[PDB]
Amino acid sequence: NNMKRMLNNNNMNPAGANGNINNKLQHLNNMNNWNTQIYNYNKNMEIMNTMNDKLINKLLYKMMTLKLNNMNINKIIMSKTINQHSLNKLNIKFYYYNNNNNNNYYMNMMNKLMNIMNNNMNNNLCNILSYYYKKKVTIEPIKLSYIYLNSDIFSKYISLNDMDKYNNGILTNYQRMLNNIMPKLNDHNISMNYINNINNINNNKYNNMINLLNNNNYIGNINNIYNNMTIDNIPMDILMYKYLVGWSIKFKGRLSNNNGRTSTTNLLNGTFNNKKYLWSNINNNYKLNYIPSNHNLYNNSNINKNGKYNIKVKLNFI
Amino acid sequence: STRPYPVNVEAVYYAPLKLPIKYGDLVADIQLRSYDNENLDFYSDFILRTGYYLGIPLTGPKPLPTRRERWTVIKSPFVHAKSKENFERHTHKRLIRAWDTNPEVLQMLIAYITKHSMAGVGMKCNFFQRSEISLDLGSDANGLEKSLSNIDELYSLRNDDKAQTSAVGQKVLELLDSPDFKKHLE
Amino acid sequence: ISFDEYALIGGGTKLKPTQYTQLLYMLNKLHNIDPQLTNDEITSELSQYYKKIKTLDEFGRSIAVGKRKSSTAKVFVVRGTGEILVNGRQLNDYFLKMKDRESIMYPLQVIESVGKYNIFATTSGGGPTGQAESIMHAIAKALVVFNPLLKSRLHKAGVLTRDYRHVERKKPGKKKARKMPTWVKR
Amino acid sequence: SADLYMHPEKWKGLPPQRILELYWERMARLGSEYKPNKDELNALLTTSEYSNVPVNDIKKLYHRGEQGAIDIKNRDNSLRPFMFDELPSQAQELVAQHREQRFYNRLAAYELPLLAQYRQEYKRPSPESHPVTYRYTSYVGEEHPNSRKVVLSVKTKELGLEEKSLHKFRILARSRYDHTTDIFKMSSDKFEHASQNARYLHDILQRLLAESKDLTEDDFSDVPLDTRHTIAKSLRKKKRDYEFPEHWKRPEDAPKKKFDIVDQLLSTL
Amino acid sequence: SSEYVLEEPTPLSLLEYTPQVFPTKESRLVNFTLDSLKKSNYPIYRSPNLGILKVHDFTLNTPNFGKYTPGSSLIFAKEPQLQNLLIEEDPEDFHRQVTGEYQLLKPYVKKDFEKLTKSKDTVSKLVQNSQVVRLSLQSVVMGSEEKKLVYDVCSGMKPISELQQ
Amino acid sequence: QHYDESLLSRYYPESLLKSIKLAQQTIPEDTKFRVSRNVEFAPPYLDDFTKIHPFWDYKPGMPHLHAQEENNNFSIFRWDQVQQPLPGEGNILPPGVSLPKSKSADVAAGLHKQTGVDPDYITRKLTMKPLVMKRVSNQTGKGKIASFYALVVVGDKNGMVGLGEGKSREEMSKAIFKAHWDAVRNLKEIPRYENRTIYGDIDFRYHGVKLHLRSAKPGFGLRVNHVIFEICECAGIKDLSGKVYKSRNDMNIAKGTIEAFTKAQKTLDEVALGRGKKLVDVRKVYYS
Amino acid sequence: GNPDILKFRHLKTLYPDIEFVDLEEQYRLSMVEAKKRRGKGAPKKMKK
RNA sequence: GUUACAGACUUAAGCAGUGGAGCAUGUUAUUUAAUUCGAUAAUCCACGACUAACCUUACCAUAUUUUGAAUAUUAUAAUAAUUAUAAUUAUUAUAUUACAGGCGUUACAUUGUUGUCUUUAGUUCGUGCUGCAAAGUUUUAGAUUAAGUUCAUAAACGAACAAAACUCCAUAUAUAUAAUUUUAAUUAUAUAUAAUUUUAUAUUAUUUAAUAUAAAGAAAGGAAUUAAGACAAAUCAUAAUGAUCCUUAUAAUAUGGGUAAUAGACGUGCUAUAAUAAAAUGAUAAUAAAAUUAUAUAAAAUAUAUUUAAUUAUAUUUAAUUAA
Ligand SMILES: [Mg+2]
Ligand SMILES: [Mg+2]
Ligand SMILES: [Mg+2]
Ligand SMILES: [Mg+2]
Ligand SMILES: [Mg+2]
Ligand SMILES: [Mg+2]
Ligand SMILES: [Mg+2]
Ligand SMILES: [Mg+2]
Ligand SMILES: [Mg+2]
Ligand SMILES: [Mg+2]
Ligand SMILES: [Mg+2]
Ligand SMILES: [Mg+2]
Ligand SMILES: [Mg+2]
Ligand SMILES: [Mg+2]
Ligand SMILES: [Mg+2]
Ligand SMILES: [Mg+2]
Ligand SMILES: [Mg+2]
Ligand SMILES: [Mg+2]
Ligand SMILES: [Mg+2]
Ligand SMILES: [Mg+2]
Ligand SMILES: [Mg+2]
Ligand SMILES: [Mg+2]
Ligand SMILES: [Mg+2]
Ligand SMILES: [Mg+2]
Ligand SMILES: [Mg+2]
Repeated sequence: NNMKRMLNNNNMNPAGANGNINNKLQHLNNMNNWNTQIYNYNKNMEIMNTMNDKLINKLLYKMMTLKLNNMNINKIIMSKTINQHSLNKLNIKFYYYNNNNNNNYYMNMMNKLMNIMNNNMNNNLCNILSYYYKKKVTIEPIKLSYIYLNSDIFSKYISLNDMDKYNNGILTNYQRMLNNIMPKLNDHNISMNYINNINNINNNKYNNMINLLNNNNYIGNINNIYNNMTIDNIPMDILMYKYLVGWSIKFKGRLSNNNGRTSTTNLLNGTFNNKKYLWSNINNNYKLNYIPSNHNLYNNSNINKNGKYNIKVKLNFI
Repeated sequence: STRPYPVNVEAVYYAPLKLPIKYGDLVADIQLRSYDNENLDFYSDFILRTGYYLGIPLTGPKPLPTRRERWTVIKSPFVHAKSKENFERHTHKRLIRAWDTNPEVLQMLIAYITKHSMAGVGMKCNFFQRSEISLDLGSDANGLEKSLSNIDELYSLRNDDKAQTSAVGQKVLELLDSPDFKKHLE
Repeated sequence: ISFDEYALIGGGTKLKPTQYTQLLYMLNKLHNIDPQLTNDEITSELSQYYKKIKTLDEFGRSIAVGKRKSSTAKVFVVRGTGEILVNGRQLNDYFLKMKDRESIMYPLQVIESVGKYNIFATTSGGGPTGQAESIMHAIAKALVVFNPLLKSRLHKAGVLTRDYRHVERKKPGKKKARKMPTWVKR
Repeated sequence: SADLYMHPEKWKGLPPQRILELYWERMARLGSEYKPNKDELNALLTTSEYSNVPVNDIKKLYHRGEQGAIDIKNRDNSLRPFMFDELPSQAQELVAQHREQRFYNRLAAYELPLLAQYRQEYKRPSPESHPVTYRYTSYVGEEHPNSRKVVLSVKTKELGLEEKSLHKFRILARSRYDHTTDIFKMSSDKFEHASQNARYLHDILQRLLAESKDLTEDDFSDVPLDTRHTIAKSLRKKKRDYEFPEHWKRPEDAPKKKFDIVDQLLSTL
Repeated sequence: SSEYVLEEPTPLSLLEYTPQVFPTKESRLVNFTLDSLKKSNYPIYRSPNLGILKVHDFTLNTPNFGKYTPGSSLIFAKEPQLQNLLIEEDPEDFHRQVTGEYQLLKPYVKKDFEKLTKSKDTVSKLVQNSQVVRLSLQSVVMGSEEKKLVYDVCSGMKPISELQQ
Repeated sequence: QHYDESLLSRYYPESLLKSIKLAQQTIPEDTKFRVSRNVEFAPPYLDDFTKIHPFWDYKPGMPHLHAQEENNNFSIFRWDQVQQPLPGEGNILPPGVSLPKSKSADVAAGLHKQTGVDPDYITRKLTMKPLVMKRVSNQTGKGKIASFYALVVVGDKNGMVGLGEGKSREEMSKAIFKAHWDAVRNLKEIPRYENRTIYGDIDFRYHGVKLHLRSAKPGFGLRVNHVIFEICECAGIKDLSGKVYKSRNDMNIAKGTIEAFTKAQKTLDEVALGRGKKLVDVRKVYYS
Repeated sequence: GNPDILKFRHLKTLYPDIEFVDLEEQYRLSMVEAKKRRGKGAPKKMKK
């Protein structure tokens, strides 16, 4: 009875079995729903800060496109920035995409731009930002190797770069490429496997606790509780979102040279329901109380010769 | 498995320790506001840990009631005023209270907290100074000199074994040391 | 094992209720074989398909907290001769409506124990009728501790049920909860 | 040293990777104010055996950056199929959170014990000598205009006064003196800085004390204590003054200690 | 995959992060010094200017930075180095912050009012008015000289014309 | 658990030893250590934090929140490659997956899965030809819903031929793909005299279309309706005369003509077997 | 807001090395050029 | 203007209203120098507009601005910061064109968003199969659910978007925390668990499903989410953009006026037409919740209206707190 009581007191684990919690690798922090991660007691000041942040975003967007002697215009796509306002310091951060060992000996335009953000001793952009906020700023770029890992980047890139493929109409090859980005992953199978792995982990911890046990609720040493639990085994299995299960991309507006009317054209793949939440302890949560956590929706509206159009993107991520 | 995990690691893995309160001489209370929980709770836990280790009997995250700033808005850009949408914002509030500490230790704690602060969390501190009734700022120069000596004692490099150093702090110390600074008052 | 549990090893989405019922029938009959005559093989095949008390205080009174609408009623019920004190004053002085008093009495009236138990009620929040109802609710819970055999009877009477009836919020377009503003087909 | 990139003359004897790193640093630090160097070029030529590049080609690249590279030498690979070697946005955010957590755990483990060096036992000022409590407020990251607010607060009986003088002091205080709790407090927000405000409050207190101790042709023996503000405050708040009747208690009806024999057997200490 | 280089925490590293308002006398001096450094435009919250970059040594802290009424655009004035940098460190500011010294204005005496106006009752009224003004102006925050000017104007010792300048 | 200094030094580095000692001094031996259920400070796996991980901790030289470095110093001056690649095994492949004219190859592959047909043959020897390419519509409550209809003869040019039709609401390429798929599913060995023409003069009715297809002397080409010609090219018929009466509905011609080929024809050998007689071809005997 | 905020003009001042492109401005210029071409350019402003 | 079920605030009961009165507000019409512009069947009419004195405003009268709010190009000159009396840069000034600017016109060029059908149960995908085919099957013999949701039967098998569920509020329980003076522990807030409730006896219809009874439970709601398509539904007056038109004027500033005009008409409301209903009074101050207070919330108290005083309204003057 004492042993049972001790177990009950210590019974905690990663959520997702059928005494458990959602770990920081199993769900998003609701702070990562907003883009200006701040609280100030004077709300005027907070408003001023969020205005500043918004203005800096525009500036960053402007910077992102370079030129090379009027030969090549490499348009680096960037995500919407997320500004982390700690008491000590601001930290701006964004995800970005850029399209033999010969380039160890010259600085690329993108590289130069990235260096400008933090490395130029006095001249750097972070230093200049610090005057607007009255605290040390740190811009961290994060490179994405694919166009479709971030939703904003995906939508933005298609808006800016791939004009010719959809201006008159969506070219067949381009559409095919869009369709067959991902390899049609059995999302049901993956979610179920993840759940099984979580169950196994829980059993392992429980087994260890039992082994230790053979009015105070202290078990044995840490090494014996977490016997088989390590950095190599657990973290990557527990990591929640990893697999772009399903995605929808919508082109809309005057994307027809002959026609006067508009054209809604939608590409759909995979699924947008998550089966990890359907049969387990882990529950779905809503970002800004209206977007299922796993979803991420975005649009970007480039102007054409004919007028305005936009490109919705929506990915699922198991 | 012949791998000695020392006590600090164990403490990290378990809940944070709290020192008992000898006397109810509330020295400082620290309120933590944020627009969500997960970061805030973590930060509070971290504050408790630092308070305990080289610490001042901190009580713990007493949740003060959350606010609710509501705002309603017509969904459309034009007319359809029968359809309206709500919006809300919850200011989550937690209280820490330090109970018995010599001011310097409390300052250090607070300074440490603000150094390794988290993203979403704002902070406010109410410090309390139990002073005597009658006071005097007449015997001045000597008191200034004493204060400077105390500062010097506080910020002395004991052993330069690649310790944490600050350029601005060094500059401040140099300014405090200077003859010009001493002259200021008289 | 459950239907869903069986599906994961069995058919999955293609598993039907009738199939599951058949499987259960097959297992149950096998299990029913007199334990002495059973085999090892059978048991191996079947292996797959397996898988606080309330008391009185130091001073002999049962505390209980009841709620209704916005009201909350913490009530100390004790074995002394049946007198009432609502919120630090006489019952007729607090609850002017006789209906509220009758409601309060009802837990003691379903039992033959009005007059047996002294009751010290302490209410907060809501209005008078809701407060009285919360007190009643608390009293029933308090009584339940004195004799657990009457608990079922109290539940049947409808006193042990927490009355959930919660005030509906004003929705945007509507004037009150349900009351919409006038329609006009013209 | 740290300041190494700035001097291209020194680094010829270093390994090739290190030389490359220094070159990259140099390019970074002075971005627009970059100006080529002979020693640096020589180093870069020496490194060339590391990463497969000819001697003329490296020199050409050094002279002309991206244009040179182009001259030395593409298909769009934006929607190339997923090779499963990079986490998505949400995933990456979750990882970052986990990194942060780990960092904080590390801090808790190895820096907070170090912090316990700087540890002092409490040196209490006695309530007899130190009755007044100047509370200061500070908003950390922000610059609130309430940071200037300082609040003095004292129990009036703890002040060194005779009984007549105490009454006079209380009368002078008016709304500031509460009578239920024998406490007099006052806050000042008039001045720019907090210290100023505290000083002003102190000066006021001193003036109040001086007035209390006067007694020359001004006693205030026959002005009763005005307690209207306090009763108004009490009305605004709620009260839970009532208690369980002491004669209603039944210690005899309370649950007696039930005899647990196995527990008794166990307790051999 | 490398060893954690533990840099030891120190009071010196936690200097700057000390609360701007803390009761202690020692802390007050430090806070004042920090404020003076900030006023001087010392590299706090930012990387310093040394003798490495020559052309691009820019700053934004000019006499009227985040302000509209002075007609200009963003002015990129060159920063000094860490050497050749002055610190303002004014006495009045020190008096305000470190000690708790305050001006309180001066109460206008009746004799001064008699100098201008003749009748006694009128003088007394003017004195009363000046007294009323004084306490209000003490309560308000504006500026040492400007506030005094306003007080004088309200009294009638100076005319209305001295404000509009 | 309070360990000795020497033991700690053996397993832990020299920097953290002092911190460990301090922790031991501060925290007593008799300690309870509660389990915080409502918030988790530490990770779900055991880790002595002495070793900084490449992926799971922050990259040292990279700037971020919680940098703990100077504004000048950030050791990260190339942004071409990714900073923190994935740990241990480079991939994050699920269980049972693999890493990676074209349309025709995809069709062939799909056929091989569904019906065990040789993909290489489908890719190379079979050659397709669209016969009809309608846009077609249905009046739904939603509205008029258009649909692209294809009808596509495929055929190895050695008497192996198949017709196929396909349909897609999405653009015609998909419909054509479906038609091609259908055609390869329905491959059919037509009989033909001398590997160039039909045996007899056939006269066949398929629904509306009345077909008439005469045999032809060698060299005399395909002299028939364009649909018939297309089908013959794919099916390896070099020589053919003929004429369509009544309906000339392209689809029904295409369906009717392959039916006529498979059904109306009798090979000489089959006829000989049925009757019990020799059935010589005089020209062949002569040697032209 | 804060009127002294970084603009595209400055992104040339701070970083001359990087040949930046303001996209909206470029678009506007292209539109203006198109207007000039097809006889829909702005009329020349009166001075007097 | 059809067959037969099913549907609900559809109807029927029922309770309170509108419609009559006066006022408020929106609309119309007409007026006006201007009564700015749009919304105008359900799906406009206290709607856009969560406050029209000036402003806001877009309208009108009279005045006066003309590279103007931007970006770039080309020149003269002046001031300030930095360096070791010169120079580099940053700015400002005067001009110089391209232009800037436009609540001007077209949501029948667009974006995004929204209304109605709609929390309605539909909408598709491969693929397979039937029909020469458009198409059909899937998506239904048979029933049922709130339901394309679930049983069965079926040339179908799955699927995606919908439905449901996860979500939020509220509830019950547990744990943690709060030195029970920031206390309301009768609380607040993080983390769990809990139900789309379960079990059994009977009575009708065919192993199940509805009724009833019983015993076990705190166990009973609301919110968000409103698919595809359609209505060339609404918006160029949130904002942006295409085309087009204005460029000493259709752009910009000030002073006043207007948006508040009034024959009839139309919605929404408010106050009424008195005794199952109105008014005075009720200080050991009968009983709430939710939310706001550094572009503030303003307590006590004095004075006048007012011979006592209370009430109510102002003035006098700011105690306390930027807040469990
Ligand atoms: Mg009705
Ligand atoms: Mg009427
Ligand atoms: Mg009426
Ligand atoms: Mg219009
Ligand atoms: Mg109108
Ligand atoms: Mg106009
Ligand atoms: Mg224009
Ligand atoms: Mg506009
Ligand atoms: Mg339209
Ligand atoms: Mg639209
Ligand atoms: Mg067919
Ligand atoms: Mg159907
Ligand atoms: Mg159908
Ligand atoms: Mg739903
Ligand atoms: Mg209490
Ligand atoms: Mg719809
Ligand atoms: Mg229309
Ligand atoms: Mg219209
Ligand atoms: Mg427009
Ligand atoms: Mg005009
Ligand atoms: Mg005007
Ligand atoms: Mg109006
Ligand atoms: Mg209305
Ligand atoms: Mg009446
Ligand atoms: Mg009052």
